[PDB]
Amino acid sequence: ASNFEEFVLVDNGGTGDVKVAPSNFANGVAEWISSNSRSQAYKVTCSVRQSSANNRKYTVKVEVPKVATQVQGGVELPVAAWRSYMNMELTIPVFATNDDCALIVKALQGTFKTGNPIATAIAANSGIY
Amino acid sequence: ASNFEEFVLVDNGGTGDVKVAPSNFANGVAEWISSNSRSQAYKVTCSVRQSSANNRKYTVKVEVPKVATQVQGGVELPVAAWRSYMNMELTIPVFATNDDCALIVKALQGTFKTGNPIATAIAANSGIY
Amino acid sequence: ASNFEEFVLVDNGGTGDVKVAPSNFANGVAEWISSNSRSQAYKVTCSVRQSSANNRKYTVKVEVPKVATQVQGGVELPVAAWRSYMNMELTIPVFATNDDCALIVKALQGTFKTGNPIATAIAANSGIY
Amino acid sequence: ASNFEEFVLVDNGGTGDVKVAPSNFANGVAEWISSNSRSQAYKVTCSVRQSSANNRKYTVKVEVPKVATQVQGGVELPVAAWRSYMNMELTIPVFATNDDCALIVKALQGTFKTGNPIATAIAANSGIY
Amino acid sequence: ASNFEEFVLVDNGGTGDVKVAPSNFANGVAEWISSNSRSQAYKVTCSVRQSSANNRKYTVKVEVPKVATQVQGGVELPVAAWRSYMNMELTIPVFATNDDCALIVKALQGTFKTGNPIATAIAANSGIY
Amino acid sequence: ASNFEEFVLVDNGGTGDVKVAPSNFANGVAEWISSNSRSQAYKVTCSVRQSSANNRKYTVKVEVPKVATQVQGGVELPVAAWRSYMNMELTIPVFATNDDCALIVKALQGTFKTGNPIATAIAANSGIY
Repeated sequence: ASNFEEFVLVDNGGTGDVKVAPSNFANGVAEWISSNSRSQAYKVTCSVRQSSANNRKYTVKVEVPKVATQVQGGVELPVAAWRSYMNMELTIPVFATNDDCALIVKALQGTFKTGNPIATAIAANSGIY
Repeated sequence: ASNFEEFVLVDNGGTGDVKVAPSNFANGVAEWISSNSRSQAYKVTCSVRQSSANNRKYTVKVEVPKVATQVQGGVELPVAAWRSYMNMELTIPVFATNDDCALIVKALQGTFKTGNPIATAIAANSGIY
Repeated sequence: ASNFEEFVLVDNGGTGDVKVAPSNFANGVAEWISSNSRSQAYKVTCSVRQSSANNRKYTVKVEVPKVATQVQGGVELPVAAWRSYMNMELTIPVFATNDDCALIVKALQGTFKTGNPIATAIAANSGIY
Repeated sequence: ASNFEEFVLVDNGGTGDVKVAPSNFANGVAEWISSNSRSQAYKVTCSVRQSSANNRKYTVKVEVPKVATQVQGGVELPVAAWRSYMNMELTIPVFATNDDCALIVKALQGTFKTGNPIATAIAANSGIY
Repeated sequence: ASNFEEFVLVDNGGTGDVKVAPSNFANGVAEWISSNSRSQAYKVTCSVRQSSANNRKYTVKVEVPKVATQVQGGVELPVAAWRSYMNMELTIPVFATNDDCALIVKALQGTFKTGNPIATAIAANSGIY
Repeated sequence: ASNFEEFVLVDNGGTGDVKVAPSNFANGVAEWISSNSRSQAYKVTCSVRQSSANNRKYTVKVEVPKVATQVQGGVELPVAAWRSYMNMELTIPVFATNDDCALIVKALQGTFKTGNPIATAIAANSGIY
């Protein structure tokens, strides 16, 4: 089996889906890259490292690119105009049963689900109010 | 309006929902607390701070608690046996149009959606393979 | 194929089979664990590295946990009272054909078959004599 | 009991099985061997000793020939092209009851049994994937 | 996709083709091997990693036996008389679109294809003239 | 014979085949280039040197150019926006017969055949997985 698999980061269902794929799995760092020029790929990575005696820590980052064409001295190139970076750390005890993990997950999803206040704020370039 | 509102962090639909609510909004730090003893509440926070000249940065953390009862010298108390901590930073340019934000969001959701490899790994206390 | 797959390490007929799943493959160690909290799981790992120019080495490890619930600071936690460790190292010439390997495997099994003396004495808290 | 007796290390159905007999018990180390030039022999050895004041250790080793193209009786150099070596340490807590050992054994059995991934990979001269 | 699958490395028309299968994926390095003593096997491996912040690198290697007078199964020393090694680095700019890569591939194909001079010379144990 | 000959590195049916010609043989590197300005040509090179007393090494390199016109000091010049580099090293025992070589060649081709996974992933901005 694997879970080191291709998947959709972005889902605007059926059409402009941004799919990401196994690039490489260097040092307990799994790298997922969207297709096309790396210069404007999306990227996701993850790792789990044991930190304290009681803790494991996942570390996940995501890169979303604004796409564009750089033109310089009459040479056009695919570049990212900029990128935004999400990056996170999750700590889970050792005593975490599987059910616990589940729960956690849900909480994460939970925070970011559309309509819930984080999720909305970000999408508005806005804060809380 | 507000977006500083109550909401569900955890959704196992209809029944054991973990709902979180406005606690306080101290210094550009919005705090959301589940009900009951704070000693075993879930918690979410967020802030947006402008960091560089071109960047805004959201900072979000979530705390999920393993609930239990501490008993000591015949006194029982509601405590968390432990907690796991998620915590993250998202950086978004200034040039981010609203549509861009949207996209980002989706990517985040995307990473954490059940079945996608992160999401699964965490829930298994597992890594990539 | 992808031989990386779950299997049952402990065959107790059908009732409480300690079955073990893939969990991590970071850095070329294949990790499989049971379905418990990390504080408690069975665990298996495997790896091969190419030692002299004439051999390879498989390295396999097995962790068996005696389970329980300990009370630290008046709270109860899942934990192992102790563990037993198996540890093994195997070296095969390069020139070993596929058949040659099979042999090994069988032999291995031979060693450990229920009723064959090693197998016995281990399980009897005994020495061979 | 008395364990030290012949057994079948390799069970080739009913025919061209290799039984391994007692060959030496010097130093409380049990030696079993097939019937061959020592160059070519299958050999098994095993010893328990107490190690930490919390553990005991069974120490088991198996040597298996390369048989493919082998020439019975020959001076086949260099020996290390011709043999694969197995090596094992099993650490078993002092508290383990007899049952606990059974379990252990089985776990071993488990890891190794045909069609389970270790087993398969060894025999295919393979890694995990 | 999922790429990691068996293929035919050597296409001997339809008969005595050598297919090469997945054998190891440790460290995100893809290993394919024929079905042989490792001494005698065909093997292919491949890895991408990002190198400069302008380049990526695929790193590909192929090992091919000397088969003439070969003795299947044997201890054939010294190994390096018996195998030819191929080695490759492909450096691909970050800007390359998927098409650009296609092209590249083809160029490779090109250099190598039967009846084109590299190809011919290798196979004649030859130089260019 | 004189295998030093032009050939088509890039087979695009019949329409814009990047065909490459002999250009230089100075110092035992065989150079072939496309028909562009030197600032822009595809290029291939090859050489063999006699490494240990037991092997030879072919060294082949391929240069693929992404073409364009840059304006330096308000004048336009033909130039490559970037290049991709292929680089390869091959080692054959001395004892390789002619057949043995053929094998190599084919294998090589095997690697890189359109649809066989290396070939694929390269062209897909992907890793094998």
